[PDB]
Amino acid sequence: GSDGEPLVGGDTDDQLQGGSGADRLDGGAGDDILDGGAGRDRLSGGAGADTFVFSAREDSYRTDTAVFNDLILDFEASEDRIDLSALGFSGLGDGYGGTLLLKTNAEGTRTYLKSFEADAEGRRFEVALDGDHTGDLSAANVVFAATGTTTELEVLGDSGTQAGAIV
Repeated sequence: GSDGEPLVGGDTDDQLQGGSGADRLDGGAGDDILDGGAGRDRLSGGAGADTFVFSAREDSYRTDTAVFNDLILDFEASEDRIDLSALGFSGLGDGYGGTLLLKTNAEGTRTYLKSFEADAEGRRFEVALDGDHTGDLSAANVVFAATGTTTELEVLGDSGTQAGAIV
């Protein structure tokens, strides 16, 4: 059941990876970069502004007889970030022919999305995020993914790269 090589240790900045199998990597406290790897694994950066690196070199999809879905733990959108430049397009739709689809569990605590999936017998890419604080991501919570500048001034009272107001 709970077996393999869990790596609990990252108190000084570096890069930590699970690789593959059953490897629960947990840094602990930092501004470190972590990667859950292939297989069916779980990751938690720790209490910090961690960088959840994902590059789907090892990750692909889950199937009916083999789930290799990544499971992100104790996510804090106020600090945690994610390297999703090559994973997850910018044009939503349904996760089909170059589209993306997101969904939330009953309480919204868990955000489940699919970056380019197929048929239920072919292969379906699906990830599992287990939130604790804010279960929402934005332009800061994710890598810039070679985006443009933000020399914008389209706010009333405050400033920021996201138009909005409170009335």
